[PDB]
Amino acid sequence: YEIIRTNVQEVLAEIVSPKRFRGIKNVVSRIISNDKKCRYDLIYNKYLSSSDTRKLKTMIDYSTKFNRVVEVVLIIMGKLLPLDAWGGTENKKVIQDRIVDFLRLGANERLHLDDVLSGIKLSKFKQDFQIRKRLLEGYINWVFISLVKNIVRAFWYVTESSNMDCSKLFYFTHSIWNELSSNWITKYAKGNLVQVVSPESKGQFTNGKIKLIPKRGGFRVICVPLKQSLYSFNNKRNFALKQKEKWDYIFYQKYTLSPVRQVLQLKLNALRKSDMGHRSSVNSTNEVADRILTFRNDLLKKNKTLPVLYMIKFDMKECYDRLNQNALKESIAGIFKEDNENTTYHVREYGTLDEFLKLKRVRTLIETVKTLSISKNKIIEVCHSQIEDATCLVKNKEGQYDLFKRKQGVFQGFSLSGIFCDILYSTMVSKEFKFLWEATEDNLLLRLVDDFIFITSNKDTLKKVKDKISSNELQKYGAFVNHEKTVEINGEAGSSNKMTFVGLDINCLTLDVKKDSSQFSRPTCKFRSFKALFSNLKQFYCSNLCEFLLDFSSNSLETIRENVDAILKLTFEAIQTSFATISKQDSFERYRFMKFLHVIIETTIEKFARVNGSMEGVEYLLTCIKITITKSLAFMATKQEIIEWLYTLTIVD
Repeated sequence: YEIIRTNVQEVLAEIVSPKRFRGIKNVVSRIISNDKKCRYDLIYNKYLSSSDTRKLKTMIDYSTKFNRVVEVVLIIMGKLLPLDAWGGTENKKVIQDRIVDFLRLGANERLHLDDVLSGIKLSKFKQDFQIRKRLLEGYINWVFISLVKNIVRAFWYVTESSNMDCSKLFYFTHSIWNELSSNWITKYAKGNLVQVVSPESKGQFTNGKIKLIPKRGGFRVICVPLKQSLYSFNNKRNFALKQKEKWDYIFYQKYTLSPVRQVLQLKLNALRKSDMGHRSSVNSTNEVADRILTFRNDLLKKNKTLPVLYMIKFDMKECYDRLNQNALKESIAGIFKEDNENTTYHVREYGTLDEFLKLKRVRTLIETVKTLSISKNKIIEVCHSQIEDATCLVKNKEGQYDLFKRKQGVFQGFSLSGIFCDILYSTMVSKEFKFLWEATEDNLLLRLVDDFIFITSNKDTLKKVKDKISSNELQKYGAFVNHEKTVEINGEAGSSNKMTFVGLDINCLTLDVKKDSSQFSRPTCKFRSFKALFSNLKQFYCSNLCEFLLDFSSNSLETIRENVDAILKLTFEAIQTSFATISKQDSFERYRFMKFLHVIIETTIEKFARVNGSMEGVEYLLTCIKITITKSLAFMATKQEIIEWLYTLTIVD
């Protein structure tokens, strides 16, 4: 069914980017005519379509196994491309291995034609021919992004999991995906949503589109904002309207959302530094470790010895789903209580990813103020609009796309959801745990977004915490404690002494803090050359830099940076480890290494701005990437030129 949607005239234009160049026209013709005479339905019926629809344990089980996916892909590619189109016989296996590695990324990530291009000149058009062989780049680029990618899109819906570790992607067939998703959503809506009768003019802003993510026995619902109105989503052929409403969103994102996001963060940051109750809130994993190791050091100083300690961890059941919208709207007014609303705030104007790629060219990282005004009035209006008016689109199963609203709570995926949850729980914590903010000597409460840990040496103040979490007093805010996941240890030589809180291992007697197995698994750095090492690490970094790690609508920049630093630390430690072994047989070249760094840094920025669509945070993130790489290269004896080059990179103006 036409896996190739362009004619021979179009494919050759793609290859020869601006005749006795006919051998290519010959190959493309056979590939295109093979695509039409290919069945594509006996292949689907043979390997795929799994017509045993018995209720399985986990959603993931419905996915097509990666080995079956590769088998299908390569069997299609084998029919499509004749023996010569593969550049020979050994080149064929080489490219197939590169296709597999491209399938591990889900065929979505950016293709790099330097790793994949490792063939020879035995492709007889399938002194200075070499420099003129940049046609092979266009051919191979056409094979991967136009044939492999379109085969994947044809048969499977590709998504990662929520269960964990986020690199292993799952290929669900379209027929089984639409059936699972439609039935879950229809059930989810009845028990959690309520439809909306009449739309309104500001619909390009509050409309969302549902994206599902497999949770062990179900799904996790994310809401992707629609960059258009409900009208143009049903009128799918009025392309002029969608482009106008798309820029409507871009300007709404640029001048309305981003300012509101910035001011709420300022108020929240001016509470962590000013209010005792807000100092228990913490923005990142490493900040938990640092505050614990500081608390430990305070005890050692203040007491000369560590006393017997009592710690308990608890978390909130579905903090976004059950969030109390009214308790939130009061929290928002609270941090504005002294502002006498006609006061105006001046924040920076940040760019948009769509502004970069639509209006100009690529390679946003070059080797070489603009403030806005927003009023508190408008801020409260936008916050209320996102809380009250946020609607999603659900398939009516006959193609009608009704618009539903949350009965309670906020959608995860809207640009303000994450900071909303931060404002409400910070306000909550500072209000209900009043009795711990003036005795920080021997009690510590720490909050990551919906995870809590309380360490103390006081059996009586431990009861007060256990009495509040066992009470309804927190339900008013929408925080329902996950009582079945609450763990308590004290370490009195009869009690357990270990506890894993946020991916850290904490000892109850020594207050030792560690990292739980470094969940971004071993980078496998046993290679003979530096080029071979950098290619492997480039694959590791891209596949382990998951999108959910860079989402600003759900995590704070501080935690986004620390997830970056985590992948960087593991990437470079594999260089530090194997440098002496490799350097014995292959000479380190700083310029090949700099190109490797340049790819790592560009991928991080490009992926960040693709996930958030808003350049806010790229400059701050870029400078932090410099520092992390500087610190991770300390072992490098001579790195002056590398570092000098590193510090010259900037984002495109």
